[PDB]
Amino acid sequence: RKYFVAANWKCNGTLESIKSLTNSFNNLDFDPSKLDVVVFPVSVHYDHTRKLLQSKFSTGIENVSKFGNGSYTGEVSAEIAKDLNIEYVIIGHFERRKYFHETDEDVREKLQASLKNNLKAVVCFGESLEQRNKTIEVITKQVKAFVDLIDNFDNVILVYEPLWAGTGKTATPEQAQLVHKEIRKIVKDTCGEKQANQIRILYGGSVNTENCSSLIQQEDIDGFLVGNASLKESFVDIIKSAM
Amino acid sequence: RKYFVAANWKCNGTLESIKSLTNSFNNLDFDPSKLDVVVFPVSVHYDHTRKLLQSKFSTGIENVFGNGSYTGEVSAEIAKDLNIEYVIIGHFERRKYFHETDEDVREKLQASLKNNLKAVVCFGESLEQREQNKTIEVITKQVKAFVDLIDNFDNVILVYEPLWAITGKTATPEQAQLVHKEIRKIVKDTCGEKQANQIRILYGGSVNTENCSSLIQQEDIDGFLVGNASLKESFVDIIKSAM
Ligand code: NA
Ligand code: NA
Repeated sequence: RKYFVAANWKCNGTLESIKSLTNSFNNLDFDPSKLDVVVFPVSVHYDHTRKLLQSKFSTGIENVSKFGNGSYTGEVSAEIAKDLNIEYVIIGHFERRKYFHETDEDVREKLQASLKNNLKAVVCFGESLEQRNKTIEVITKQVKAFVDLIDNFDNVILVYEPLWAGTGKTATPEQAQLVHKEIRKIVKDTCGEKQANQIRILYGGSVNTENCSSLIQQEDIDGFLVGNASLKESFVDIIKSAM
Repeated sequence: RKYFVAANWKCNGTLESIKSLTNSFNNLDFDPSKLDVVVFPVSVHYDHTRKLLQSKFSTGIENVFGNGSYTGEVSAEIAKDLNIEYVIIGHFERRKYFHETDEDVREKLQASLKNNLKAVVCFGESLEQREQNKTIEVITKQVKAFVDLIDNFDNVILVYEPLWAITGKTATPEQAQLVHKEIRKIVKDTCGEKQANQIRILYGGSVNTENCSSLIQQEDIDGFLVGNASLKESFVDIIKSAM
């Protein structure tokens, strides 16, 4: 199973900061055929980001439209992503679910549009503080909402976002692992044992240079969707933890 | 004040098609100091489209929270950083498909004007609302949600979108003219006479080569936000109508 370290820059950065950050990223020697390394910048920063990054770094977009091409203002369709050579998209990130009101129905439709247009999909999900001893219940409902559409278990990457860890609570690798194995059990029951063992499951909580080793060494944790720490040059040490 | 023919490509285009399309656009010999022409590509096509278009063409993005943890969004700060001139706010598709309110429209313009972005702000009533004689009611509520934020009345552009004629019904140039005058009346009452004669009110309904002449020559119609007709080389004829 190939490891998958993803940087989600969210709504952050300038031309100068990307030039500085991508140059620091470039300096790390790693084998792209042994380790997947993906950076997700802002839509309007994509062209700039793709130019500055070396080809060992994969790239993608932080969202994709639930519709196709046509009269859908302010949206990026999966066709346009495929035409521009965009390899990855993120779908169902907690901030889109929370602020922009993306439902499990929208995540499914976004996944269908991505896979039909030969895009790889980083699919996010996870439970709140109040919900955590209902964790398995919630994650089962979220995974099953899209999981049957997965046509290739190398091109779809699951992300566990513990929303229970802007609350004050801190998640341990042990708590991550327990959920991770249950996510893989959900894939086993729905899509089969062979396909549950193919798929990458990322940890999309608070990841930094100190906790990534203890996390990535866990059995069912296959990489990260890293937020704030990926805006630092020290993001290379999080990539190093998966080498 | 100057005419203002804008191209809203919505969620359409490819690298090659835009390459062919922007070459037709550059082929038109016009005076940018006399007439503003703006192109609103998809966020990931912006860098591509800008570099293909000559300086006489202005450019913007179709949609605009500050910098932070807002996955899949483009803030006004980032838009400023990339020297993006215009943004579209409150287009009916965003109001419809993504539940954008009069509060979001107000907050986006406040953010846009704070970062020296120019804004093409859209509004309009449905068939149900026009049936109940609420055309001026609905426009007044939508306009008065944002019009007090307008500093320079060159740098904010109003777009009347007749949602009722987007349905089966077909808006005549005389019906569009009656509404455009009331919008200017609203602006004059709230902002002043000199401000109402500065501001542009664009017809954001169905515009093509068949009807552009009859709409453009109406007294209070100051240009267009053009949809599918702006995806063709014949868009130059729609620009010619405003010259
Ligand atoms: Na592992
Ligand atoms: Na006129």
